[PDB]
Amino acid sequence: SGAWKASVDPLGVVGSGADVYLYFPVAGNENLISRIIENHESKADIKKIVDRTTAVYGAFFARSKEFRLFGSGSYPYAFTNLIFSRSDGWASTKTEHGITYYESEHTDVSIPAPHFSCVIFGSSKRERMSKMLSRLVNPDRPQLPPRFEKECTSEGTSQTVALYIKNGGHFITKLLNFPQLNLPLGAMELYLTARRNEYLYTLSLQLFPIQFLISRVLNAHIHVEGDRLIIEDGTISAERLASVISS
Amino acid sequence: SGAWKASVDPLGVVGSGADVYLYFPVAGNENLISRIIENHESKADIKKIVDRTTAVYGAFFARSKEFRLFGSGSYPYAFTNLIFSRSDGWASTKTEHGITYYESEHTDVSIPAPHFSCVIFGSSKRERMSKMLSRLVNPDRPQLPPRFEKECTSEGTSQTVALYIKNGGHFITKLLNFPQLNLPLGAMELYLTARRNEYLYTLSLQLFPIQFLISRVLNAHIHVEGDRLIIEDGTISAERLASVISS
Repeated sequence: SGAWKASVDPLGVVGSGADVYLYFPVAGNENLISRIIENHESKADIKKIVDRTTAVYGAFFARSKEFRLFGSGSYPYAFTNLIFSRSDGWASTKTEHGITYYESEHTDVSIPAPHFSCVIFGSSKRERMSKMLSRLVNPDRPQLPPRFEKECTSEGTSQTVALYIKNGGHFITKLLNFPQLNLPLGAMELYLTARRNEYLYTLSLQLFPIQFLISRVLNAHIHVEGDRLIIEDGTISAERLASVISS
Repeated sequence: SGAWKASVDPLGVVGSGADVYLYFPVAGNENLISRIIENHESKADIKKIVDRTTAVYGAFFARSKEFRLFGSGSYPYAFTNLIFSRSDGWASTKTEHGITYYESEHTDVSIPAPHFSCVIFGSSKRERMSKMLSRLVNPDRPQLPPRFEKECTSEGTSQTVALYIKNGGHFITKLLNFPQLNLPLGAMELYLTARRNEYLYTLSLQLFPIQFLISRVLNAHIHVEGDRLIIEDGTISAERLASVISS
């Protein structure tokens, strides 16, 4: 057909209903990627993949304990077969329509067309690859905040990392250390953009004396547009940011 | 006499009733001093003074707009005359008891005995040198927080910078930028100790969901001993700390 390939919507392919959404454009973030991936065994192969990748769209589903990724890039058969023919623990099979399904113990990968990859990782309850792939024809309709949508628009335009968390509450708490004082935090948005060797950030948190005080201790700004608290144009080192992701 | 010299109490000499008290021991803080004083005209002479100085005790009085300093150190006549004979705008006179009073347009300095200096800076309303000097015989009885007293005890023991602000409220606000939302902040204590090229800090503020959250964004710790909020073993760069003092 290739008619589906006319208008692929990456967010519709990862799926609606997720707890966390990520946009990660590679260009302008190569430094950070390197820091995060400087400690691995596949560092050489991951860098070759990064060189082939424009942007990653991700979604985490807590219920089924899974991550679904859509990689926009360039993954010709020779390069994917090259990567696969090195790795251990990976198996591969070719479906009736010739598209390769790669399978690992917790991870599935397909390359349905040469410009994109679909990756599904997690528990035995993670989505079937063929189900994700069906959304190449009938995409989901996820609801995403305005600036998240902006960064995803016209792939190649943005170098901003975007993260959208439906419930800031049981994401901060239910992460690693788990006491329940039940912080009444709804939707959370986080945007990250590089400058020299630092990251400019913007954080929105769904909820002015302690406003100006925090505007001084944490970089420079505070805002209130009603429901939300907005920490704008803050700063963080590429160094600490990678330590956050390490978890 | 020299009988007064048997037990000089530096805090009693700067005076009771002040708005801010400072303890600044030189050793272990030479790096910081350098950063603060790297931009001056007297940098050479100040370093020679720093080399002669064990600890500074300070007090700021808002009402009379003055700072009173007691420097414990070694300031022999040859060295003070050396410093004075270089400087412009300074005059000197010898009192009936032979002790030298140095005078500048906004600043008075005496060396009542070779191991200490008394410095009074500020408006035309600042204390008379001879009045400060009387407290070498009849010291004031200032009231200071326990850890402030600890750092001042046994001169040479501590490398911790200690700051005590009677009213955190109109010190943060009434500094530089002055809007009045009237933050109900009473006494404030701040302690600063060097490690490699960073400063470990402890801040107490007179007033647990946002407690653990701030314990994560600002270094590592929060406490509540009743009236006070205690930010313990926090961290700051020698670099930014000097920019704070620049004001």
